[PDB]
Order: sequence, then C-alpha cells, then structure tokens
Amino acid sequence: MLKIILPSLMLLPLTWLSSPKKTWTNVTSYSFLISLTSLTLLWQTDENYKNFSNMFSSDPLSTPLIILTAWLLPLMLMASQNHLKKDNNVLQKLYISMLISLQILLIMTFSATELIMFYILFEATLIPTLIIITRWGNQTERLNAGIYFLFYTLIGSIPLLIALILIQNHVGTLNLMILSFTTHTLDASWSNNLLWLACMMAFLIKMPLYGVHLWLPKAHVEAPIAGSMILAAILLKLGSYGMIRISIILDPLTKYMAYPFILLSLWGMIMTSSICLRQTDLKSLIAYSSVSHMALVIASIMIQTPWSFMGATMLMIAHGLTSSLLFCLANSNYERIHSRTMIMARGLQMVFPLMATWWLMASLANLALPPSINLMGELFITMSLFSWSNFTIILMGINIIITGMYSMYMIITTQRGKLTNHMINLQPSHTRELTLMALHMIPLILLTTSPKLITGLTM
Amino acid sequence: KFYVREPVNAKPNWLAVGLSVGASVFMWIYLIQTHNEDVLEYKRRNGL
Amino acid sequence: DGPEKNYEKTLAILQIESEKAELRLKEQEVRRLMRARGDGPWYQFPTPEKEFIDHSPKATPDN
Amino acid sequence: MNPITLAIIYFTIFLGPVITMSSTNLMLMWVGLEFSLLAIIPMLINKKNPRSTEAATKYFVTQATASMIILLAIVLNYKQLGTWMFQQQTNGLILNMTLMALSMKLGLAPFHFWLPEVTQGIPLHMGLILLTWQKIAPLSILIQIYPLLNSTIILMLAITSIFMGAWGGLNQTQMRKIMAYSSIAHMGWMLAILPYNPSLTLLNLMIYIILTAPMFMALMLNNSMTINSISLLWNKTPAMLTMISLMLLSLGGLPPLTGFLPKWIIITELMKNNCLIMATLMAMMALLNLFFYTRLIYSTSLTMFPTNNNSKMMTHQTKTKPNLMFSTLAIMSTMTLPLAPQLIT
Amino acid sequence: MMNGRPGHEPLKFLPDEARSLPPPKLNDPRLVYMGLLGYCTGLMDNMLRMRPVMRAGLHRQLLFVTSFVFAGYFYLKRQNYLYAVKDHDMFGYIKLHPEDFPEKEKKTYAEILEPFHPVR
Amino acid sequence: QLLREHWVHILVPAGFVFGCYLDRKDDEKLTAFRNKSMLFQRELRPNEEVTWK
Amino acid sequence: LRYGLLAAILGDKTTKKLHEYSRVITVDGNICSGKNKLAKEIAQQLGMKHYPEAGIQYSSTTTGDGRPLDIEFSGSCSLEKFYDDPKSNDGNSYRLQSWLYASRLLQYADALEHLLSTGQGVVLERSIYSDFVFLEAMYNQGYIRKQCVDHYNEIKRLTLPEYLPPHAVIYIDVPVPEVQSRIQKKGDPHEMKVTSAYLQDIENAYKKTFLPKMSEMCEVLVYDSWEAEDPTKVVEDIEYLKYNKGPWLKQDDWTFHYLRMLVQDKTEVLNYTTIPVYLPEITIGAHQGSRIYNSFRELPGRKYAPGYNAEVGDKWIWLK
Amino acid sequence: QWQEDPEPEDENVYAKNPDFHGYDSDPVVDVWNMRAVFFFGFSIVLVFGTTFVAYVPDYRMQEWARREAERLVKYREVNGLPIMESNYFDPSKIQLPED
Ligand SMILES: CCCCCCCCCCCCCCCCCC(=O)OC[C@H](COP(=O)([O-])OCC[N+](C)(C)C)OC(=O)CCCCCCCCCCCCCCCCC
Ligand SMILES: CCCCCCCCCCCCCCCCCC(=O)OC[C@H](COP(=O)(O)OCCN)OC(=O)CCCCCCCCCCCCCCCCC
Ligand SMILES: Nc1nc2c(ncn2[C@H]2C[C@H](O)[C@@H](COP(=O)(O)OP(=O)(O)OP(=O)(O)O)O2)c(=O)[nH]1
Ligand SMILES: [Mg+2]
Repeated sequence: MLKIILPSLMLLPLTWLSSPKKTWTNVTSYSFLISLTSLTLLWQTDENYKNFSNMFSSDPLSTPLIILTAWLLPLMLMASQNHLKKDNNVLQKLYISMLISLQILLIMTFSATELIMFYILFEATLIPTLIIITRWGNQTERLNAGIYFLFYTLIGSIPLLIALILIQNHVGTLNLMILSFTTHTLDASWSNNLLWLACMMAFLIKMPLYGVHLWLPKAHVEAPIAGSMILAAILLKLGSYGMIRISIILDPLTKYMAYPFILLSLWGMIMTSSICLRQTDLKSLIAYSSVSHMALVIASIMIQTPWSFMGATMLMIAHGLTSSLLFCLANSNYERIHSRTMIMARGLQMVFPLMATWWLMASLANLALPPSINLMGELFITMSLFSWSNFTIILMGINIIITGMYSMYMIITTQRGKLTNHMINLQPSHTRELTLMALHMIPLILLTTSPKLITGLTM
Repeated sequence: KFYVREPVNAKPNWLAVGLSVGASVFMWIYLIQTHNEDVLEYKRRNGL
Repeated sequence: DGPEKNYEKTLAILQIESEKAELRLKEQEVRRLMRARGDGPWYQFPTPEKEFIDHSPKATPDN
Repeated sequence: MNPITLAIIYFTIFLGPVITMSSTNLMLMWVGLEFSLLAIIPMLINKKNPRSTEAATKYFVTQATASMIILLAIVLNYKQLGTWMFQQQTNGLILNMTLMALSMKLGLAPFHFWLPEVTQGIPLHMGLILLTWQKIAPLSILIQIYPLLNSTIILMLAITSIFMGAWGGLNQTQMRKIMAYSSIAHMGWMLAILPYNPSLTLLNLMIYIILTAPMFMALMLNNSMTINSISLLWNKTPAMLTMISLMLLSLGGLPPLTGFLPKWIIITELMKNNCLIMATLMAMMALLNLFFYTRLIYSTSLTMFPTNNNSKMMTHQTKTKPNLMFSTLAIMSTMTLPLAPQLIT
Repeated sequence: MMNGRPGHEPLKFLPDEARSLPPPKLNDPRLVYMGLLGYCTGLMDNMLRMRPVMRAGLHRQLLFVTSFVFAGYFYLKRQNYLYAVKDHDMFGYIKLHPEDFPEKEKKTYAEILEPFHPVR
Repeated sequence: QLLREHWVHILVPAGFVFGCYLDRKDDEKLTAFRNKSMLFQRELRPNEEVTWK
Repeated sequence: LRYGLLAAILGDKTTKKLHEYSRVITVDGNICSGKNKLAKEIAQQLGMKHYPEAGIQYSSTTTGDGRPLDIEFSGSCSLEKFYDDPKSNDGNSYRLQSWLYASRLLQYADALEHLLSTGQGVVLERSIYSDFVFLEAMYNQGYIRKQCVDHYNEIKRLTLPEYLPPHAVIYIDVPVPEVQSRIQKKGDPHEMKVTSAYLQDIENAYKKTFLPKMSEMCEVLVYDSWEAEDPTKVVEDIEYLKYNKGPWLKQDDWTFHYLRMLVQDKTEVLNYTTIPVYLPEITIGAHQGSRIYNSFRELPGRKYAPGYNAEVGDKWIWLK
Repeated sequence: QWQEDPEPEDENVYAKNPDFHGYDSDPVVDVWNMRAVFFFGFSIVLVFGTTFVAYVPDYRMQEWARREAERLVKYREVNGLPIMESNYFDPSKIQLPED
C-alpha cells in the first residue's frame, strides 16, 4: 500500500515545485499514473486478504474504493481546472493540495486495519472537504453548508470514538482481523444497545440516513465541482464501508436493532425520490438521488445478507461513478449559464449533441438500465430485501418508478424541448469536459463487462 | 542602490551564519559520535 | 511472489496483534492491582523523609 | 519601566512558580503563589488605563481570597497532623478547601467569572503570560496531592468548567475573552484527568501552552483584539492564515492535528476508569468549543472580510514582528500527532 | 505513576540503565519525520518573514533540521527507556504475584457451545 | 539544462521506488512464520534458502 | 530593528544626544501662503531636517524604490478630483482626508524617529495637529458627513496622544482674498476651483481650535506675510525661544526609549488607522482588495522583504 | 457606496483561440495538457490497466474452485459417496453437552 501512498504524498511537492504553466499537466499525469499503480490491488488469486503491513491491508471491499479514489483524483483535477483560471497561482496550488490530501487520506482510510486509525483518518478527511466547500464555494450559504456538514459528522463521530475506545478496552487491540476471529456474542442489554447505536450512528450520519440527511443537499449544492464529486462518490461510501467493518462485532442485537433504520431507509428513499420529482435545483436533485441510493445501501447493510452486501458494494461503486458524472454534466451547464435552475436551460440537445449523449447515458445509468452495475446492485439489494420480508417489494417498486420518473424528467427538461435562444453565451464544448464525461462513462462500461471485481466480501 | 532606505538584511549577518553553520556541524558530529558510542555500549552490555 | 508469502505475513501480523492485545489487558490488570494495593514500583505515594529526624540526645530525656 | 524594575519584576514572575514547583513545604509553595501574584500585578496594570486598573483590582482580590483559603487549609493541616504537607490522612474538608481555592486561582468554572474580564483590558502579551505561565504552579500543587483529592467534586468542577467555557467562547467576539474561555475549557479537561493520571494533565497543559503561545503571537502581530480585526488579516499578513486555521483546528481537537491527542488520551483514561457519561458530556462540549473556533476560522481565513483604505499604507510598510519561536511552536502544535506515543508516557 | 519506583534518580534524563537499551537507528521514520518538521518549520518561518520560501536562509533551515533531529533523537531514546522500564516493571510484578494472574485454560471449539443466531 | 528544468519529473517516480523499498522492508520485517505455516510447511529445496523473499 | 532594550542598556540615550536645536518645529498656514519656502530656509539655517508636506505618495516615496506608485496602490484618492468635485458620491473627499492624515502620521513617526535617533531637529510642514482643520472645513462645506467626522475623530483619538507635540508651531496668517490671489497666480486649473467659503473655514478652524490648543502646550509663532517672506526674523525668534512648557520637559531616557520603539515600529504606528470601522468611503471589499494587493505584490521590489528581492539586485539571499 | 470591483464578464474563449481545448488560455499549454490527459488517461490507463485486469488469473479462486469441484464430483460419484455431506464437521470430533 506504501507504493501507492508514497507517490501520492510526493504529488504535493510536485504541485508546489512545478511551474505555474505546468502544474495542472504534471499533477494530472502523475495522478493518472497513481491510479494505474493502484490497479495492482486487483491481483487477488487466492481467498486470502492482501495484508501488506501491520497497519495496511487490502480487501475485496476496500480495493474498489481505493481504485475509485485514485481514479477520481485526476478527474477532479480536470473538472476543477476551469473555474480556477481567473485565480491566483498559490491558491490554485493550495486547491490541488487539498484534493491530493483528500485522496491520500481516503486511500489510507480504506486501507486501514485498525478502527482508531480509521476514525483518525475519517476526521482527517473531514477537514479538507470543509476547507474546499467553505473557501471555493460560490453562494453565501456555503458557510452554513460547511457548518451543517462538519457538525452533523462530528456529533455522529464522537460516540463512535467512545464506542471504539470501549471495545478496545474490552478486547485489547481493536484490530479488524482479531475482532473478526475472536468476536463475542453480546448479551443484548441496554448498555449493548447504546454501544450499538454509538458505533453505528456516525456511519449512518455520513451515509446519510433519512431525517439526518439535511447536511447533504446544501453541502453538495454549495460545494465546488471537485468537492461534490469527492463527497458523492467517496465519502458516503466511506460511511457504508465503516458500517460493514463495524457490523461484524454487533451480533446478535443488530437483528432487532436494524428495524428503525430499514424503515427510515425505505420511506426516505421514497420521500427523496419524490423531492427529486419536485425539485427546482439540478444539484439538489442529484443530491437527493444520492440520498435515495445510499438509503438502499443502508437497508442492504442492515439486513446483512450476502446478496445484500454484494449489491451494496456494486451500488456503492456504480453510484459513485454515475453521481460524479451527473455532477460534472451539471457543472458544465453551470459554467455555461451561471445558474443551477432546473428549468432555465431547456433545449440543450440542439446545441450540445455529444453532451446530450453523455447526459442520456448518465441518466440511464442512474435509473439502472441493464446490464449495468447500477441495476446489478439495485436488483440484488431488492432480492435480499424481499428475502428479508416479501412486503418490501412495494416500497422498492415505488422507488424504482419514481427513480425512472425523475431521471427522465431531468433529461426532458434539460435536453429536450425548444431551445432557450436567449442564451447567447453557449460555448460549443470543451475537450476537457468531454474527456471528463468519457472518463466517467468508460469505467462503468468496463465494470458492466466484468462485474466480478466489485462483488465484495461475500462473493 | 534600489531601496531608498538601507534594509536591515542588505548584507548577511556573517556572525550568525558562521555560528549557525558551526552549531549544525557540531550537532551532527556529536550526534553521530554519541550514536556510535550508544551502539558500542549496547553491544558491550548485551554481549553482542 | 505467490500466496504463501501473504499467508505467512498474515500469520506474523496476527501473532503480533494478539500478543499486543494480551499485553494491554495484562497491563490494565497490573495497573488496577497496584493502584488498589500499592506494592509494586508504580503508584508509590510519598512519605516524609526519614533522614531529617533528630536522634541526638536532647534537653528533655523523655523523647 | 526601566530595565532594573523590568529585571526585578520578570525575575520574580519566573521565580514564583519555580519556588512552588521545587518546594517541599506547603508554606514555600504558598509563598511562591504570593510571588507570582504580586509580581504579575504591575505588568497587568502597566498600561495605566481604567480597564487595566479594574482588571488588576479584580485579579488581586480574587487571587488574594483564594490564597487566604489555601493558607487556611495549610494551617488546618498543620494543626491536625503537625506537618507541612498533606501526607495521607489529612481531612477531606481540608483537601476540598485546597481544591476549591486552587480552582479559584486557576480560573475554572464556577470560579471562572473573573478570567474573561481580567484577560480583557490587559495587553495581549500579558494575557499570554497569564493564561500560560500563571496556571503551572496551581496545577503543580494539585498534581502533588492527586491521590488525596475528591473525584466527585473534581469531576463536577471539570464538567461545569467545560460547559461554561464552551458557552462563553460561543458568545464572545473579543479575542481575549475567546482565549480566556478556551483556557477555562482546557483547564476543565486537565482537572478532569487530574485524579486518575497527572501525566495526562501535564501533557494537556503542554499541548495547550504550545497552542496558546503562537495564537497570542499572531494576535500580537497586528494587535487584533476583535473578530473583525483578525478578519482583515488577509490584507495585512496573508501568509499566516493557514497556520491560524491549523492552530484553531488543533485547539478544536480535530484529527489529525496534535491537539486531538490530549482530548483523545484523556477520554481513553476516563474510559479505563469507567466514567463514560462524563467523558461523553465533555466531548460534546468540546464539539461546541470547536464550533466557536470554526466560526473564528470562517471569519479570518476561509472568507475574506472587506478591508480599509489605509491597509494599503500598512502593506507599503514592512514588519519584522514574527519571531523565530513562532513557527517552531506552530509546527509542533500542528503536525505532531504521529509522535503521540512519544508525547505520552 | 512510575516516578515513585525504587532506584528512581530525581530529574535524570537518561539513567545508566537506558544504556542497556538499543539506540534508535538514526534513519527511522520518527527521526525522519522530526527532520521533515524542522524543514517545514524553516519554510514556514521564511514565508512568514516574507522571504523566499526555499532559496533563502539555507543556514537557518539547516540549523532547524539539525536541532529537530538532535532533540528528537535524545527524546526518542528517553521515551524508549521509559517504555522499556514500564514493561520491565509490569513483567516483574506479574512474576512476583502469579496467583493474581492465573494461566486460564482456553478450551477448543468442540466443548464450548456458541449460540447460533440465524440471519434470514 | 533539461536536468535543471525537468528535475520535478523525478519526485513521483522516486516516491514510487521508495514505497516499493518500504514495502520490501515490511515484507522482510514480517517473517516470523516463513516456511512455518501449517498449510505451506514444506521441506526446503537444496538450491534455495528461503521459501519467499 | 537594531534599536531595542539591549541597545538602550548599552547606551543610546536620547537625552545624551540632545542639544539646543533638537526641536520639532511645525510650519502651518493656508492653502498657498509662504509655507514651503519658510520651512526650507528655517531648516537650512538652523541645521535641521526639512520635511515637506506629506502628500498622497509619501509612503510610496519613502518605501521601496521611492518612485510614486500607482494611485490605486497609494490611497485611490485624488486631490485634483477633490478640487473638481468635492461632493462626489464615491467618497473621494474623506478618502483623501483619511489618507493624508495617515501619511502625516507616518511622516511624524519618521521625524520623531530621526530626532530621537540622531538628535537633529526637524522642521515639518503641516503635521498631524493641523489636519483636522481640513477635516472641519470639509465638514462645514458639506463635502463629507458626520460619520466621516466621527471616524476621523476616533482615529485621531487613537493615534495622536501617543506622540509628543512639536516644540514650536509657526503659523502664517494670510487673509482669504490674498490666498485666492496667490492661487490665481499659481495657475493650477484644479486648484483654481476652490471656494472662499472653504478657505474661510480653514482659517476659522485654525484661529478657533489649532492656535489655542497648541498655545497651551508649545510656543506659537503667528506671523503675517511681511513678517514672513523673510526667513531670518523667524529664525532669530526660534533661537531666542524659551521652551518652558509642554510634555517634553517631563520626558526622560526610558520614556524616550519607549517612544522611539513606538515610532520605529511603523505598523504599530499605522495600527489604528486601519480600524475595522466599516465606513463606506474607506472600506473596499474582498475582490478589489485582492486585485490591488496582488498587483502591489507583483510590483518590482515588493514581492518579498527588502533585501530579499532578487530581481532588483539583492544578493546573498541564501545566506540570510 | 463601498469601493467594490465590478462584476467580471466571461469572454468567449474561442474568439481568440479557436482551437481551445478547455485546459489553459495560451494554446501551447492547452494542447500539451490535452495530449497529456488523453495519453496518460486513455492510452496507458484505460488500455494497459484494462489488459492487466483482464489477465489477472484465477481471480479469487474462480477457476481453481471450479476445477476442485469437478475433481470432488468425479471422486464422490465414482466412489458412491454423497455429493455433499449434511454436516460440514465430523460428529466424532464434536463434543456435545450432556444436557
Ligand atoms: C448523531 C446522533 C447523536 C445522538 C445519538 C448518539 C447515540 C445515542 C445512543 C448512545 C448513547 C450516547 C453515546 C454514548 C457513547 C458510548 C456508548 C457506550 O459505550 O455504551 C455502553 C455504555 C455502558 O458502559 P458499559 O458497556 O461498560 O456498561 C457496564 C455494563 N455491566 C456493568 C453490566 C458490565 O453506555 C454509556 O456509558 C452511555 C452513557 C451516555 C450518557 C451521555 C449521553 C449524552 C447525550 C448523547 C447524545 C448527544 C448528542 C445529540 C444531542 C442532540 C442533538 C439533536
Ligand atoms: C475494480 C474497481 C473499479 C473502480 C473504478 C475504476 C475506474 C478506473 C478504471 C481503469 C481501468 C480498469 C478497468 C477495470 C475493468 C476491466 C474490464 C475487463 O477487462 O475485465 C476483464 C474481462 C474478461 O474477464 P473474464 O474473467 O472473462 O470475465 C468474467 C468471466 N468469468 O474483459 C473483457 O470482457 C473485455 C473488456 C474490454 C473489451 C471491450 C468491452 C466493450 C463492452 C461494450 C458494452 C456495451 C453495452 C453497455 C451498456 C451500458 C448501459 C449503461
Ligand atoms: N483637502 C486637502 N488638501 C490638502 C491637504 N493637505 C494639503 N492639501 C493640498 C492643498 C494644496 O492644494 C496642496 C499643496 O499644499 P500647500 O499648502 O503646500 O500648497 P503649495 O505648495 O501650493 O503652497 P505653499 O506651500 O503654501 O507655498 O495640497 C489636506 O489635508 N486636505
Ligand atoms: Mg507647499
């Protein structure tokens, strides 16, 4: 893991020592090489786990998240290097440093073998995205969004720290494999119920669970494009990864303690899909779609079925890719028309045909068109939920119907229809942003071609 | 002469430069010597 | 290098972590026992110094 | 002040806590406290304004009353045991009076009402000298009698100190008052970990000192006493915004800053001693402390408040004010978390 | 808690028993990070004094790195001694009181009956 | 002058080589069960001295 | 800064280096009234350093290369624009007044540092004590507003009592029609567009506030033009002046030391001129402030500390 | 009013550089950034990385598990053994509690 961590660390001196006319080129190229290096974690020819060191290890669950982070860093640089052209050189290098630090800390968080180090890197990732949102956001409400994000996460994560220290005192090491082997069954008392809630509520906050999801739409709206990408594509999945890692020592009382959160997830995905149906802001629509998909992931992890875990992993990877792609397309329209209003730009299919093709493919990925990994994850989550209870199919079907409805509504109101001819400032297309859309869509196609990479721990 | 007033850092403070370089060299040399003596003392105490 | 390298590295890591866990639990028990009944090196609370007591003969013989 | 009286006053300020820490006798520890108070009063009132006069008067009467209660405890112990040290069997009333008087000298809640007011109205360097140097000697006295103290009263004092510090720092806009309520909260943490492990008390004290010193130095760069005054720092000293943000986040206890380490290890020791309720409440109020720190960061660094026209002339002028010891303390208070096993004992 | 141990020299930085310990390797991540912190301190000091960040004050940066490595080495040796004597005292107390630390017999997974909780 | 003006291109490869070296250091650090695993306990071939390096 | 407590202990005593001509003499008058020549001749034949009137570009000429910088760097205020349109809605008048007060404060700090360091006397033209006359003239003509006046008075209260007043204040009394005639003879088209009401407000502010307030603490030397326009009788009066009042009598070595430290720390001098009172005539905003600050930092010789700018010929940077 | 800079208007970048690629204002850095993004992103990552992942063998023991399953099926079918025993563990080595 050190062979990925060290050159990502060396990206920062490269950023601060490169010429201002060469910084973007050098950092983008070497981050692409970093991702190519990170692809060596897929060499898993055995049932064992690649425990590289005493503090770093690789997993069938951790590996796709690490590869996705390393792949998202150059895409974030390409996405963010347009709204920083009228910007100071040291501020540009600081922004690149923030993105690189996010990538480093997220790779270390996913490769961590010890839960206290996982929590330390959790908060370490909490810092620079707050800095990015607050400093390079556009509207006034970025400060309130950053406060909401930071303190939802902190109030979640403090009882997680208390619970981790308690489990460390009880067991001795807080090492993941040691806990997985010497797991003890809890006796289902009120203290154990509170311990369960303490170690689950941080991840449920960052997922986000319904009712506590209020930080996410304003944070994603007010964030810059790279911040929205890293948030919606890695940090929610970081919460899910924490849930999967910590759920192994919570038997058996997760069986009955999972009940309120499954109901919250299902009804919240219905409610947030309805909000997407009636939402006037494109980034808000994408954010609430992310809330619904992560609610599906929450329900799968709560029901703790091998099909549910596999569908959760596939939906994590697929939703990260398609949500970053949707945010990049919305940011292209935002850099064109300087607005986020859903209905303001309408006939963009006429002027931007290839970008309309990218929009259509992103939305078809969003509504889980087969045989994509989006549909793979959603279908296996549905199968596991129907095994858990046959009446969940009603909520699943309503969610699927509204999902297709808001995705096609987005397509029709942003691309189809008559062209808003007053928008004289419609530059044709940037090869940079078309490349960004291609670099989002192609890994979706390749993972659709070979879905065995992102199945996860259970299969 | 560019500046209208002579800067306090127009010329390098040679006493400070010599003292700092000598302190750095002395500390490195003393560090290496005490590390070698610590290695030798550890070997002599543990019979290695 | 092959699967045996990763297998035996995992065995070494697990041995190290299990020994560390057992040592931490033993350290907690040692600290608790010493704090309860201080008889080891740790938690030795102070005591007035014995060497500052007069033992010379004094004015009053009843000392 | 002529250099003769500067040397006398500063040497007595130094000598007070040194005598207190080196003294075996409770009476010599008390006269070290007297030395510290008497020597620090003239430098408090040195600016000779009405606010400085009020601050010096309030500080004098508070520390004098607390020192009289300390002397009462010492004399009662001498009456009971015939010695000049709380050895093992001194009365719990005597020990509680000692704890209460030392907490009033330290300035933790509910004895905290003077500390933001004394910190206001004095110059920034004297606020630094107060909030760092003046707390070492009472903490040394508390550390010397750690197994004798009452955990219930100590925990109550600690939890109300952290609560009132969080709320006061939330309300205040004056930088000196903000730093004083920060001192109250951190003193609450130190007192909370005092009866269980004084090594962690010393660790938290050292971390707080090395975090408080460069924050006060950065305030001393431009005499920024207000949120707005520190907010226009981007025009005056733009190179200090990152270190200001990092030090404020370290004061907030955010990982991976080294200021997360004292709160983390104090929580760990409390969990080892089974005070989970106290640890959780202290952690939530520490989150509130981090909130007012984050609002300060928003004001000074992440946003850019409007500047003045004379700031152009201030940029024309050049400064040599930030000393050599600023950056060392800032780095050691920012990026030292991986050396945590070395920082703890 | 270890200040009251027998044979404790007062205000002694490195007692002679620490000489039995193996010294730090002098190229180890703790001291390398200390030198990195010293270099970062020098760069930050240059930037705050409005000097060129890297090409100014080379003697100052060298002194910062050297002093950080020196102090870190001696402090690291002291902390290694402290942890070593902590483990020594712990093991000695365990050997002195074996009846308070009994060797528990862990049975195999054939005589214990773990309750099975079906997930369905 | 290419070495002077393009010296920044070696930092990331140097970090990669250093990371590979540190991974090798961790591999040779964790050798307490080298050819001692009950799954892979095999007799050494006469031309080799370790099972893996 | 070389001077400090250590240098004071080793011996840098101002009272040791004073003499009979270590005086601060401020020459004051109306807009065009014999003030530049009189101060020049007084300084020349008393062996004192002449400080001309602190203009807009005073800090630019005393820092860096000493060339006059661009106007957006130096205050963003124009005296010619004030003369053309005094009641302009952008707020040029009070911006000019506050900038000129800050420039006079910097010049007074420079003169005090020179006097306390070398012992040579200083002859200033229209120091900080005679700038509120322009402020009150602007206010009574309606050019600025009450909030501007309150902000000026707050800055003057924050800055003025930290220093020592001039030893001698020389005043030139020239009537308003004579000032108007001299302005016409000078021939500046912008300066010709001034009002006799504004000139009379300046003179009334002088006679009603400046002269008695300086009379209670220093020696006042009101002269007409004919007593002036001949800078030898004035010099003879200065020579036979007896300074027996004011706060200069009670000053000793350590008060002089602390004053010298204050006036040599220039950011400490200009600290209260940049109070965060958000008056719209003087507050700027983040975008314009960043643009102006970045342009000033990319100006030659201004990117780093003086002595560290390699583009202007600084050497031995790596050794300092 | 406060002396605030006016709103900057985004100019048509294609007006002065009709071959603009989205990366930088001057054409040379722009075209080299485009070439670097395409070459290091598509050519050597989306092709070589895809080939590497495609030629990772026996990924999580898929084909090994298939071959071992075939071998066990052949053995248990020619020896008359059950294909799967109902108990994974032998009941002889499990000590049940007495009551
Ligand atoms: C993001 C959501 C935030 C709020 C909900 C957080 C989780 C709620 C449920 C857990 C209780 C609170 C966290 C406790 C963390 C430690 C848990 C643990 O170790 O449990 C076992 C322990 C019990 O210890 P034990 O397990 O050793 O028990 C010993 C048992 N015998 C003797 C049989 C062996 O539980 C506790 O100690 C819990 C005490 C909590 C007291 C303080 C609660 C304060 C309020 C909490 C919420 C504050 C934030 C929100 C405010 C409002 C916002 C709108
Ligand atoms: C792992 C975590 C990843 C996280 C995100 C990473 C992003 C960065 C990615 C960088 C590059 C890494 C690519 C990773 C996927 C590699 C795909 C691949 O080559 O898979 C191998 C596969 C053959 O493998 P095989 O074992 O035969 O498959 C299972 C059968 N037992 O090979 C093939 O089958 C050949 C594939 C290439 C040939 C072209 C295929 C074109 C397919 C067109 C489909 C059209 C319909 C699409 C519909 C979509 C609807 C939305
Ligand atoms: N509004 C305003 N104008 C000022 C201020 N200070 C100086 N001025 C203007 C008045 C004149 O037009 C110009 C030059 O000032 P002087 O009094 O030195 O005039 P000048 O040199 O033309 O004549 P003189 O020195 O009297 O022989 O600067 C001030 O504070 N406010
Ligand atoms: Mg003139």
